[PDB]
Amino acid sequence: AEAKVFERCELARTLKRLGMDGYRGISLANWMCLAKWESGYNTRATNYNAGDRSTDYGIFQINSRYWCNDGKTPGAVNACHLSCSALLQDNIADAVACAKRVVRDPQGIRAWVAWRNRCQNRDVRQYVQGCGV
Ligand code: NA
Ligand code: NA
Ligand code: NA
Repeated sequence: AEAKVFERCELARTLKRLGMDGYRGISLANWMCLAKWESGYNTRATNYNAGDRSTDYGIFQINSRYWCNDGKTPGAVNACHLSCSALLQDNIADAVACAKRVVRDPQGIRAWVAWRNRCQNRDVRQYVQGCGV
């Protein structure tokens, strides 16, 4: 769909307001870094994985094979108990609740390869500077 993209500090503010700062020991800057590399802060972001016919949705690009039901991914489990379309909304309460669920699993935020490649162990302070959070 056409993109619906957050202004960086507005996303930082929203996430903090939604309890993401320090959630599972994950700082806001880290959640910010993940959203940037996963979707560029685009809530309407979707990307089809041709291998297992699954799709990643929203600002955090959550996979339909394990977290949300998109009704078109074979052999899936809906661990967030959310329809994937709920992660393609301006209101990110669901995306947040689902992202919180993802990180409660053993690997935490390391679940996202992009976060391991672009964020992990690196200085991420740039993501929250100037946002007043
Ligand atoms: Na603005
Ligand atoms: Na503006
Ligand atoms: Na706000």
